[PDB]
Amino acid sequence: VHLTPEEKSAVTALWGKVNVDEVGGEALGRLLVVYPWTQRFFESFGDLSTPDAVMGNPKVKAHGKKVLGAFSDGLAHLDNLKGTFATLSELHCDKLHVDPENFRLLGNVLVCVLAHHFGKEFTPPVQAAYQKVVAGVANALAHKYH
Amino acid sequence: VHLTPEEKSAVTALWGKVNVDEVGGEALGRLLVVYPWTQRFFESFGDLSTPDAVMGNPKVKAHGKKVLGAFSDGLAHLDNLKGTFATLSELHCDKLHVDPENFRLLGNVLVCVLAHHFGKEFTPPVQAAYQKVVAGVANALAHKYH
Amino acid sequence: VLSPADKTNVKAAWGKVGAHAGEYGAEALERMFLSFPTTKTYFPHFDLSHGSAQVKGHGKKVADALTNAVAHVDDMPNALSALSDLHAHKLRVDPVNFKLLSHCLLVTLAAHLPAEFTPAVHASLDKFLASVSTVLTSKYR
Amino acid sequence: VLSPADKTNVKAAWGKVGAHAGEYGAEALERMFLSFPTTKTYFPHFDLSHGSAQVKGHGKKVADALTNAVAHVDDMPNALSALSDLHAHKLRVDPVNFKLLSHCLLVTLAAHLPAEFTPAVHASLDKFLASVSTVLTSKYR
Ligand code: HEM
Ligand code: HEM
Ligand code: HEM
Ligand code: HEM
Repeated sequence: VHLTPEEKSAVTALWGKVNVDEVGGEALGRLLVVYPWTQRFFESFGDLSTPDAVMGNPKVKAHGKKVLGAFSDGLAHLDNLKGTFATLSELHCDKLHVDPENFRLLGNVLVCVLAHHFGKEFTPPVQAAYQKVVAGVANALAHKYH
Repeated sequence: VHLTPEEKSAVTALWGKVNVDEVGGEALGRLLVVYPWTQRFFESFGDLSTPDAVMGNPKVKAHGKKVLGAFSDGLAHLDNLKGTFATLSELHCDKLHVDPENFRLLGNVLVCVLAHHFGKEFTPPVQAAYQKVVAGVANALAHKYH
Repeated sequence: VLSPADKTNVKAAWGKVGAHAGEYGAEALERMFLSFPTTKTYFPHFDLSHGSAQVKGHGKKVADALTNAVAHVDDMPNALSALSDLHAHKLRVDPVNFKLLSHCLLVTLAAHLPAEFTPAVHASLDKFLASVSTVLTSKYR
Repeated sequence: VLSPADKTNVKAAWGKVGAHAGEYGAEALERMFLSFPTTKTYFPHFDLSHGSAQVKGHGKKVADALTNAVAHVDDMPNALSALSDLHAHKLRVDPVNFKLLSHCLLVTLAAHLPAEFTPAVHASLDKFLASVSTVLTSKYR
């Protein structure tokens, strides 16, 4: 995607402060709470029946960390998100059967989580930059669907 | 975009049968009838109070013709819609203030119109090809928004 | 909200659809899978080739539910209650996909009902399919 | 459909907003104009620069309508009737944009209520903004 260098540096700076494991578990958990139909993909995971059960579920935390880890790795290749995520794009289509609309929902939940975590540091311009990135990542992950 | 040659030849072939002026009038008027908030740009145009008034309004027919003629000319440059529509994109953002969601609404009404006009010749594969074209045009017209 | 005139329009058009309802239901599904491939992620267990019995069968089921809602247009919440529970608790289709199937059903109707698909009826049918979509997504959260 | 728990969650959260409601409404608009630039097409007559009185003023109106919606959460359609007329017949904002402002409001609340913005509260607020959005677009067609 195309970021101005001041958007790029906004995204980079904030991300050096993110505990990926913790933010990842939060983001995934919140997705499954706020948009519960997304639980469709995780019935192997245990008890997802109340907010407290989802947030404390260890398989949610583990997977949350896996997903934001791969997400991290794409921040390192912001100039070619499609090529970075082609393999995972094909996996989520052909093996996992995940509607790419779910990528958009998680992008927006992640922005919520960053705002909740960083408070007033997550200013409108920083949000704008992150919104372009998560749209980019969602797009990159949906690119090999057929 | 990216159409296969079979897809390109299917779009081209049906379009050769289109009366651009009539389809233009029909699609713009049905836009304004099915999604009445699109009427917001057009109060210079007179009586828009009923379906019949809209479909019969000569200003609406003239605008439709002008919009679809640009569309038609774009079908010759499917390899580069963004370049073809770059100035019109600028114009629709900076001067006309048209929310690009209207382009998507128009593209879906255009598809319904072709289906009504062509009946069974508008097959599923041909619809699919036109969906790609109409999303590509909408994208191209939205590309220079800021 | 569907106005009474909308209800008259939907009844009249669907009346014409009559006995083709299931064939039209299958065609709208096939239109959807080709135009919007992401929707195929909800049918990985179907043979989605053209004319498959699974698609024809599902087309008929879709069409009967629509027929039930036109019959009970004044009471669609109660009429579709079973189907809203099924989509909210079991199938869990993201709401965005209801818009895509609605578009393809409108396209199918337009292609088959040249005389009845007027601007006003198009408007009424789009609004009807939006209400069905809203009732089927009602209980999602 | 807002459960009693959702209502409790929303009155609590909006309660802690209290007097900053106006300031948060302006921030939510600013967030929306920078993150989703297509939304600026509805405000060609405003100065959208950071700190603009026009945005602050509009933010205060948005916020006060939400405050009114929270007070009347069991009877939102009537409380917001004139604003649904306004958006439907005069402003004519495309319904997609409601979702964009609603996300920006959630972001703003997240950024200012570190402790109140629990997962459960987040879910109830998102349902509540969706319900407001539905009422405000009720009369569009
Ligand atoms: C930010 C976007 C996302 C990225 C970077 C991402 C990345 C990944 C990676 C790294 C794996 C492991 C694959 C392997 O083991 O070979 C995975 C698996 C998976 N993801 Fe995604 N993912 C994303 C979003 C989502 C969303 C939103 C959903 C659905 C709500 C989802 C559903 C799944 C499921 C079902 C698995 C399989 C887990 C298992 O084996 O049980 N992912 N993803
Ligand atoms: C296929 C999609 C579209 C294309 C190709 C298109 C193309 C055009 C063209 C060629 C013009 C004339 C530009 C000039 O004056 O130099 C124009 C003007 C305009 N268009 Fe678009 N347009 C499209 C969609 C829309 C939609 C959906 C709306 C709003 C509902 C819209 C609203 C306008 C307005 C209000 C003007 C000004 C008309 C005038 O001043 O007489 N356009 N467009
Ligand atoms: C106009 C809205 C729709 C109607 C009226 C509708 C109606 C139905 C009905 C009648 C069933 C059969 C339930 C039974 O066996 O008792 C069903 C099943 C199902 N629907 Fe929906 N549907 C709609 C939209 C969608 C959409 C948008 C999708 C996904 C893109 C979808 C995916 C499914 C799936 C996966 C099943 C299960 C089929 C199977 O396992 O055989 N539906 N629907
Ligand atoms: C939570 C959803 C929203 C609420 C509660 C809301 C509320 C309001 C209120 C109270 C007014 C002032 C009415 C008056 O002058 O008496 C207004 C005006 C307006 N709204 Fe909405 N609105 C919402 C969403 C939106 C969205 C999403 C857009 C566009 C992206 C929008 C665009 C406008 C515009 C253009 C005006 C006129 C501003 C002016 O000229 O002063 N509104 N809104």
